[PDB]
Amino acid sequence: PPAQAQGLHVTSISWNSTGSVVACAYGRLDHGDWSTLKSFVCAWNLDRRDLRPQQPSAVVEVPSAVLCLAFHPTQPSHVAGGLYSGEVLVWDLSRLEDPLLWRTGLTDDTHTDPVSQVVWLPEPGHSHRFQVLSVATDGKVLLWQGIGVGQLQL
Amino acid sequence: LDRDEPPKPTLALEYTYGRRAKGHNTPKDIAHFWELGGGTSLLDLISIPI
Amino acid sequence: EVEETLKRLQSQKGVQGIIVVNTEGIPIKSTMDNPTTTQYASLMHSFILKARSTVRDIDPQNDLTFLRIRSKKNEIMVAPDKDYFLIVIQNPT
Amino acid sequence: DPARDPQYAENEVDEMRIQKDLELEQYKRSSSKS
Amino acid sequence: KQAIILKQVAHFYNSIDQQMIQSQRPMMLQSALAFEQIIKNSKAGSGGKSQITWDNPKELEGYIQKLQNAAERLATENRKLRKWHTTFCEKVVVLMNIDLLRQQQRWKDGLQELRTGLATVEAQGFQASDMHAWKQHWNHQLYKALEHQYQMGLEALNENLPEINIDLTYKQGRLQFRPPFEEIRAKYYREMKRFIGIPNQFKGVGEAGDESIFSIMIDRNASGFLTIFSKAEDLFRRLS
Amino acid sequence: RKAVIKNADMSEEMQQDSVECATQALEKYNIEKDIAAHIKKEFDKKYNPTWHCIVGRNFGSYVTHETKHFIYFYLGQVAILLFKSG
Amino acid sequence: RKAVIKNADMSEEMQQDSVECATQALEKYNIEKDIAAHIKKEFDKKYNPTWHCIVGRNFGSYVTHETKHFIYFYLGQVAILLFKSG
Amino acid sequence: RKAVIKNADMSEEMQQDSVECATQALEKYNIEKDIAAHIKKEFDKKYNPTWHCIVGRNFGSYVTHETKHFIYFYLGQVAILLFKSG
Amino acid sequence: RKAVIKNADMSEEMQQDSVECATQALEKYNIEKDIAAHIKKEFDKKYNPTWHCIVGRNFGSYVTHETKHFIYFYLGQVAILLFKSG
Amino acid sequence: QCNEDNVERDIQTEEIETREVWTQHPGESTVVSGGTSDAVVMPK
Repeated sequence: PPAQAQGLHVTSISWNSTGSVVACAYGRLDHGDWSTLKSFVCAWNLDRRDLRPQQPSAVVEVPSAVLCLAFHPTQPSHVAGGLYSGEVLVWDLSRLEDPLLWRTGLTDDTHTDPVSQVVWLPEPGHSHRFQVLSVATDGKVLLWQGIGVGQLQL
Repeated sequence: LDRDEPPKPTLALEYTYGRRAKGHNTPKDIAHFWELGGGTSLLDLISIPI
Repeated sequence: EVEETLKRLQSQKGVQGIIVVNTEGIPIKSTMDNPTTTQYASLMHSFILKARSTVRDIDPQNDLTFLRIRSKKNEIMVAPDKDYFLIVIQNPT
Repeated sequence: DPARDPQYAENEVDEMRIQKDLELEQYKRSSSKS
Repeated sequence: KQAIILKQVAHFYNSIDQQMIQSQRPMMLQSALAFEQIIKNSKAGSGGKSQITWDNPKELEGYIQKLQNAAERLATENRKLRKWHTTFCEKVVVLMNIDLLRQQQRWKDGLQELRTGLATVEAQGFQASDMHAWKQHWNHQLYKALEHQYQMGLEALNENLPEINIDLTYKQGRLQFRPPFEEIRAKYYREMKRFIGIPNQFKGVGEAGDESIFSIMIDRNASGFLTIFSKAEDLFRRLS
Repeated sequence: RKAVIKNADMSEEMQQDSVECATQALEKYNIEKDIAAHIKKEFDKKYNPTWHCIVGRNFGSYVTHETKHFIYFYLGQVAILLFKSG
Repeated sequence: RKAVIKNADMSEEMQQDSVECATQALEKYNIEKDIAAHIKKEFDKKYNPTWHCIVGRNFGSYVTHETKHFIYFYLGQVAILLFKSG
Repeated sequence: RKAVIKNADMSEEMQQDSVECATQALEKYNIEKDIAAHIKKEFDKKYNPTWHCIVGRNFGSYVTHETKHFIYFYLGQVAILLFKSG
Repeated sequence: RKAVIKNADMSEEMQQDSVECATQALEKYNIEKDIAAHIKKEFDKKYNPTWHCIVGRNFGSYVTHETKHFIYFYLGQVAILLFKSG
Repeated sequence: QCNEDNVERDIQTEEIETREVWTQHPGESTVVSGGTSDAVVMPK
């Protein structure tokens, strides 16, 4: 992102397994990540007519600092990333309302800790389903399904 | 001018014309017309076609 | 150099014909009659492609290294290529 | 009241202001004798 | 256990107070007051709230959840407001860059998108005061965008009209025209008229409102009539 | 993925749009039926009805097209056939 | 080559011809494009043009047909799409 | 040239005459404009003017007719609209 | 889309209005019969009855019209015939 | 005569040009063709 990249630095990058053209990046400031909105999620395609990489192909305005934003293997463009707050959000970029999230987590004892990472796993059920986990900083192994981001299951 | 056109209220140095014949032939007798109504841009427009 | 080797090969009693198929079934050099030259080039072009697909389907990081097909009448060998391969027919008997 | 003074906008009026001036100034510089 | 949620409701209050004022749409300013009232209702016992967490935080959890439920409703409205605000901004900044003499279809297309955006606002079940704020404010910005289009024309109207061709030939020692000269110049003049007849028939944001909001520009910038008609006459003089 | 045009009875501008439209459809959808539906609908809107689109990995076809409105191309291993008729 | 009709907007007699035509095409022709061509041509002759035919094992489509001139069915594992448009 | 009448406000004898007339017109004339012209003229002679005829494979219309002088029918794939007005 | 007038025996005002009316009709309706109905009804109101309108891609016609009340033009690939008679 | 004139017009739309075309996903380098200089080899 042109303007934002002047002050921010990259801390989390990824590729969409499905849309190999889709490169994701997220920069942020090193300090103050506990209070304000710090940055945006910048994506750009390396696809036909993408002659201006500086022009994002998508921007997700995340309410707080997010890290380790990755794509589910099977789904065209569906992601989940961990916020510094300790909450994991699930966006569905299918709606092209890029900042608009699908599901939100809780704020109670379920997962108050400032989780350090978010990872996907295949669910034992139909292969289309991928559980989302976080790495608790307190000693919890946290797994849930999509709608399950609220009222986590393991 | 022997037209069927609806009238326009406003005028901004409008142009129209008509054609007449004589009877031994059609010489294409063309008449040019200009019009303007109200105290609007009087000299700015009247001074142009004259 | 290559022409001399091809002639020497053709002189071998086992060899029944050689075809140099270049542009995907379009030959330039042959030691055979025209109907056979054209048919053979086409068949082996399609045939080798099928073998290469088969290998990639078995493992997505391997291609063809060599292909041999045998029959009662004669035997045909082809080799993988970037731009074009060469066809040899011999009588195994 | 074309001024539209008791109103506020940032991106709309700034860009219109800039474009308005740039086009009009170019047309004046054309120095038409008309 | 409580600070995690207490900071949220405190922040929303302090934040909304200085973010809703960026748009001045009652949709958000009025409902934010209703939220403030929920806060004040709890604040009526502020002196006692100051001592809850120290001994038993559960009572405060209840007070916070109440405020958070209101915060969730207000946050939802804020998101809708921000979405619309961007939507209308983007379309207006495009319309002002559309030359009516070349890309008039794109002018109309953008206005249709704005009307859809407005329909989306009203479809949410709003009252006259809220939908008025939206449409009337953006209508004024559209005025400036459209006036720009009109002013540009008045300076270079004749330069950007549709092409007209005419064949000259000689017959029996007289100059003949095909089509007649008086005809092609009449078409020329009508094209000039057609342009100026656009910035006073406007169906965009607030199409059910008063068209006067725009038509005033025709008389206000009428000093440009001398320019476009003087150029027109000089061209015909030169043609003559 | 990589676009390879094998046959075309179509203007250069429409050819590129067909590929671009299919590319976007392939990015958004996994199901061939839905990819085809996107491609067809977009062409009816921009270039007038009536278009037809077939997307798949294994088929043969024999169809009739209006001149200047047919293309057959690949995106990776997926073939897209798009034309007007009717 | 057992026939199973999945969807049709077609009279019962035309449905029978569709299966019978495809059945003969599959008996006679090994190549997908040639099977499709056989089927299409038989319909143009009997029910007038313009018919289109797709024959294959892996595809999706979104097409427009003339009312009462659409069928989609399988012969074994191979799908046949047969319709008029234009 | 099998005839199917879709709508008529016309006597039965004129309905039959119209079909037979149009059927001959299609046997005699290759071009729709000439087919239409033939049909129109035959009605002006027998049934008084002013008749109008539209012949084609793809059209819609909205017209005003004199009571008891309208028919719309197909001959095969070709639609014929025949009515009196004026 | 782009209007191209091929034939007209009609005043300049009605010519342009016919195009404008057909343009709106084509934007509003997909079915030819409804496009024609829009165009016809508008003309009866503005220029007195009785107008008739034919809209389509494939037809021939032979009609009789009043002097100075006939136009034939295209919007894209769709032909519109509009005239007064009666 | 009230019916002072009765102007007749003929109208004919144009025809539509169509072609038959082959396609096939699995196959040779030339997918489909409409129903000997060999200077193609020389560059290589």
